[PDB]
Amino acid sequence: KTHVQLSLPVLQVRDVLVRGFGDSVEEVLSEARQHLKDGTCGLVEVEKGVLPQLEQPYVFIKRSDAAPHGHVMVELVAELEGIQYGRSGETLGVLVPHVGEIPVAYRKVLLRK
Repeated sequence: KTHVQLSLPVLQVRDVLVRGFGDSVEEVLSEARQHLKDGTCGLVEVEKGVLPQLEQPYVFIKRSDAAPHGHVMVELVAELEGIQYGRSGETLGVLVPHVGEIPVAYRKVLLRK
């Protein structure tokens, strides 16, 4: 399937134990895709002061379209030192590994895989 319905646990930035997916744009996109498939991927909603508390490169989910079954269609865009690898719509949040942190909410998405 080109798209997969996922329910992503929304984590508070100060709860996150593993604050990024790796050390290169290509690695963080790879790892993010693996964690999304394995159901071990959390989402942090971006606000003032959130991104400096996470590790670069960042992986964003961005709205790719204007929402089947409540699931917003999203794709992955990485960012390293102010350069993004990908072009998409509005940021829904930054992806991080989920290692058992208690979420505050769930974000239903349709991931272009």
